[PDB]
Amino acid sequence: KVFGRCELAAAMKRHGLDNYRGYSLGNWVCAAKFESNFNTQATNRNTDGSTDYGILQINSRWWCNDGRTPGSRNLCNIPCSALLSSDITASVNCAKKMVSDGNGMNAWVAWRNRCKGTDVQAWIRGCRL
Repeated sequence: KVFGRCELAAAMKRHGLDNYRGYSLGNWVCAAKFESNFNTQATNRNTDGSTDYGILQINSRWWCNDGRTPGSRNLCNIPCSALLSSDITASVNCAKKMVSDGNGMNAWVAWRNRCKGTDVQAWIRGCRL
């Protein structure tokens, strides 16, 4: 499912992401935009053989099991396919663990390079929240 900007913002808020670990909602919407372009079915293979899944592009080496990443840790205890659902609950619950990992949102390369330090408020601008 390809979310619309404001539809995603509202779903993430309902799921408790607004200000989770101090990151405003605009940060999470910006991250999703640049990570998957609001597409829940997005996947990308990395050179180390791992794969990034879903709306927030969560990696198989540490967070989910895809049955094809040797040494994977599966910290969120879910099959990576669950991260591609139209229902973003699993993606959100796993993201809460990642962001709490000590590195904050820097864990997401597109957030660090394209969202960090920018006017993230624009991402929820105009939405009925």
